[PDB]
Formats: sequence, C-alpha cells, structure tokens
Amino acid sequence: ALEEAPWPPPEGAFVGFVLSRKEPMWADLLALAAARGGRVHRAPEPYKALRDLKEARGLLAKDLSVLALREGLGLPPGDDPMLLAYLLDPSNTTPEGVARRYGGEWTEEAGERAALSERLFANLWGRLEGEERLLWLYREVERPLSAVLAHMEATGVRLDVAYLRALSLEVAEEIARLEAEVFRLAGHPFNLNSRDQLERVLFDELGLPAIGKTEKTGKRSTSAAVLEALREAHPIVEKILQYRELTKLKSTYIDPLPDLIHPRTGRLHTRFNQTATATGRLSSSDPNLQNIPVRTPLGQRIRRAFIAEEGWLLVALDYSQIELRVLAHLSGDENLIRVFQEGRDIHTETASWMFGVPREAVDPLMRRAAKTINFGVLYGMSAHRLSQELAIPYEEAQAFIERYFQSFPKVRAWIEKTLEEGRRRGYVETLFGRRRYVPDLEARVKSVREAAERMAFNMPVQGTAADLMKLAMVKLFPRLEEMGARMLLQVHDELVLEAPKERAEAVARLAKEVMEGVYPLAVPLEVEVGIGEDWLSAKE
DNA sequence: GACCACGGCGCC
DNA sequence: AAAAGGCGCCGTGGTC
Ligand SMILES: O=C(CCCCCCCCCO)NCCC/C=C/c1cn([C@H]2C[C@H](O)[C@@H](COP(=O)(O)OP(=O)(O)OP(=O)(O)O)O2)c(=O)[nH]c1=O
Ligand SMILES: [Mg+2]
Ligand SMILES: [Mg+2]
Repeated sequence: ALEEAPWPPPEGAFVGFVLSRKEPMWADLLALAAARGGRVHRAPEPYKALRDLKEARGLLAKDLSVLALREGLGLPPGDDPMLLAYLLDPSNTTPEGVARRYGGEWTEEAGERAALSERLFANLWGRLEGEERLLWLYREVERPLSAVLAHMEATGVRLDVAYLRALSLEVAEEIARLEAEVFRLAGHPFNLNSRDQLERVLFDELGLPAIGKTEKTGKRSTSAAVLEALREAHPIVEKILQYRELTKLKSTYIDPLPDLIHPRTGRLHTRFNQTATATGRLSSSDPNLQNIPVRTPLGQRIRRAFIAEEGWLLVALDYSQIELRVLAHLSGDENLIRVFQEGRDIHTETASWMFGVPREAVDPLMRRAAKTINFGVLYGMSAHRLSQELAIPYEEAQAFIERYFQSFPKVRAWIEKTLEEGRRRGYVETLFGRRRYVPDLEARVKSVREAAERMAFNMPVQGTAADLMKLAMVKLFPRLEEMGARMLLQVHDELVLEAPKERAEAVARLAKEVMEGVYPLAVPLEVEVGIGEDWLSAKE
C-alpha cells in the first residue's frame, strides 16, 4: 500500500527487519526497512543502513537494538507494539498472534514488517488511551526496561570454558558407573534415557508398585517424586535418581554452554524475553540463564563457571522472602506485616520446624527445602503431597497447613476477594494494574476450575514482585553506567552485576539501596547482597 | 535436518 | 504423582 521512497527514512519512522535466526546476537541482518507518513523506505544494504537510525521503533525493537549494540552502534529501542499488546493481555506473546489480532500479518519481509509495526502501534495505542495504569507501566517500566535488557543481552557473561570441559570428562565416567549398575540390577541393558523403557523395567519386569500416572497419556510415572517413594523397594531406584541428576546437568549445562561462546565478544549471551509469561515475569532463553544449577554439589560446581572479567567482580543481589512481603502488602494481614517489621524469617522458621532444629543450626540447604514448602502451601499444595515430601503422617501435614494460614487470617480473605473479583471482571491484576485474564474460573470441571483459581490468585503476587524488580532495574541501570559497572543477569528476584574491583563495594551498596527503596510497601524490602569472582561465591 | 507432544526436571 | 504457581531445555518417540 505504502508509496515506495528512498532510504533513509525520516525521524521517528517505524522499523522492520528480518533476521537469519531468532537470536539477535547470532543473527545475520538480512533486510531493513522503515515506514512513516504513508511511505516505505527499504534499505539497499541493511548493515550500512543501521547507522542512519537514531532509535529502534517497532515490533521486536529490543532485538534489533541488541544486534546494533553487537555492531558497535548505540541504537536504543523505543516504542514496540508487542509491549502494548502484552500489557493489554499477557497472552499476547508472539508477533504472529499480535498482528493477526490487532490488524495485519507477520510476514518475512522487512518493508511489510515496518508498515505492520506502524499500523499495529496506532491501533494498540488506541486501545490503551483511557487505561492510565497500563500506560504508566508502559512508559515507566516496560519501554525503558527494553533498553536495559538490550544492553544486558549484548554484554553477555564470562564463562570458564576449560573448567566445564574438564568437568564433562569426570561426569561422563561417573555416569557410566551408575548406568552399568542399573543394567546389572535390571539384568540387561536398555535406553535408560527413555522413560518408556524404564517404565517397563521397573513396573512390569521388576514388578515395582506403580504410584502415579502421567498427565496427558496416563502412563505409569517414573518421576523423581515417584522414584523417591521407591528408594527402598529396590536398589536400582537410587542408582536411577543419581543417573538422572548427572545426565540432566551434563546434557543441559556442562556440554551445551561451552559451545555458545560468541566469537567476537568471548562471552555467553542469553535473551531476556519481555512478552513471554502470564504474570509479568521475564524469561530467559537461547540459552536459559535463569535456571543455572545451584542446589546440588555438582550444580554448584557448574554455577562456579560463571565468572567475572579479570579486574572485575560479580555482585549478586536477591530480594528476601519477596513474594511473602508482597502478600503482606496486597492482603494487609496485620500479623504478617509484623513478621517483617520484626525482622523474622519464615523460611528459617519453617526449616526449624521441618527438621526439628533451632533456627541457628538451619543450614542453607535446609532453608531451600522450607521455601518449596512455604510457597507450596501458600499457593495451594495438598496435605497428601506435603505429607509425602516431608515424610510425615498425613495428619501432620494437615496440621502444618492448618497453622500456616491461621497465623495470617487476611490472606484467605484476600484470596477469596481476588477470585471473586476475577470471576466477575474476567481478570486479576497486580499492585500496579498489570492484568491476567483467567476465564477458566467459571469452568464446570472442578479440576480445571480449581487449577484456574490457583493460577488466578498467584498472579497478583508473583506479578507484583515482577513489577518491583523491573522498576528497580530501570532505576538502577543509569546509576551503574555512571560508575562503569554492568547489569548482566536477572533471575526473577535477583540481579547479577559486574563491577570493577575498585568500585564493586560502592556498586553493591548502591544497588542494595535502589532495590530496597524501589517502591515502598507496608513492610520493609530487604536485599541480600554478595560479591565474588564467581556467581556461587557472590551469594551469602 | 526439523516439527511436535510428552515426560521430566533445572531454576525462581 | 500429588488441589502449589511461573518459566525453558533435554531426550525420546514419532513423524515429516
Ligand atoms: O532446592 C530445593 C530443595 C532442597 C532440598 C530439599 C529436599 C529434601 C528431601 C529429603 C531428603 O532427605 N528447593 C528449591 C528452593 C528454591 C525455591 C524457590 C521458589 C520461589 N518461588 C517464588 C516465591 C519467591 O518469593 C520468589 C523468589 O525466590 P527465592 O529468592 O528463591 O525465594 P525468597 O525471595 O522467598 O527467599 P530468599 O530470597 O531466600 O529470602 O519466587 C516459588 O513460588 N516457589 C519456589 O519453590
Ligand atoms: Mg529471594
Ligand atoms: Mg532469588
């Protein structure tokens, strides 16, 4: 439709661009175009043409900014219709779906993508006028956050390649030891990686008691929780659990990550997806760096490979009990507020009860266990499941869940309020007004409806915590630039920064204060901060 | 070579 | 597996 005009485009034009592959740090910029005032400008040479733009405005603006940054160009992202659509409805996660929904078609041609970006932005902006709170989130959080994320993606993180390659060789030998024992115990070999073949071995051949079924196909489950119940019915069970631990870590981290070092940066680059979750959280992919191991000894060894540039240090900051503090604010429970105004720690107190140990002797691994419990219970875990994990009678898990909510009355009151509100309006919302539509609150199948309810009332809590962290990132990023430091990773309620050694301590204190005072609530926000040469050492 | 569905599991 | 929620990636099985 647009009249074809010559490159370059006027100021403020919307851009379209086509990449050889989805990851901006690895992509070849195949084509570039821009659209404005009923015209389309198609770049004759896309790389040269990047220099003429002052701002990336259009669909997937951040990705093109990351590519520009990779090429030494400071091209910040600006308006992006995906961010408008994601705020209207977080099920809007792909350019495919957004275009089809708001007036166009995501093609594989840059000129058409540019014209699409223009008309989608006009329509979606029209949808938001009136929606003042979503507008506030777009202007003060999401749009400036996209610029922050582009810098994080282009910066990357340093990885100790030789260390991981050495680790691979050791873990391989240990894996072979375990699988050979498994085959001996089974009486023959098979593909231990195939849960279907393992199902037959355990349940048909060895005649072990089947405990659970899989969700979609109703096969007898071999999940870790099921194997946990059988750890004593037969020795092969334990060997399998250790086998899965090692092969999971080897196949997902040890072996893949070394091959992803970028040739020009010498670092590892993730993508921080900004329109990917139903609650407002970010995600991470290609590779995912929000699920790097930390729990087990081997996992810790892997986390140590994430290191600071020489002359620099990592600074890791992690909000304390974040979603519990958010819950205190959203619900207004007087007793839970006092917990945090008194400085108490629920994860430690639960850990104390769980293991029958005073608070002082609760180790870090014990506190991690208590977090699964505390958040399992809060978001609707059953006594059956809780009794099964804690290895205690059903009646004990029954009671724990009982005491839990009795201690904090207004929580269930807030849950029921949120649900009724969601049933009527069709969506639930965070503190800042980020919405999630949950129509299955009115499903007539009980299991479906109650799952919807657990989704529904989780989202204001998880989501508010996400809004806080996003806002803190937007406030902190310019302060770090000032001190010559870098923002590297976000892990939902944690930030990993890189700072020159001489300024690492000043960076830690500043980032701590920015995170704690981002947006005061009815309770204090506390942040744990550590500094070290590797990701593991940088957490306390 | 690539798609999906699935089970499974790493992290928050 | 289970009346916890939210992600992305692995190998398998089965295609295409
Ligand atoms: O690693 C483990 C298991 C430990 C081993 C226990 C098994 C023993 C078996 C018996 C053998 O004899 N568990 C994982 C612990 C980490 C889980 C985190 C988590 C977080 N969130 C949400 C809620 C939380 O507020 C936020 C941030 O996560 P976080 O930072 O880890 O937790 P939080 O901020 O609340 O606590 P701290 O930061 O530690 O103060 O993310 C959840 O909704 N569910 C979870 O399971
Ligand atoms: Mg935390
Ligand atoms: Mg954390």
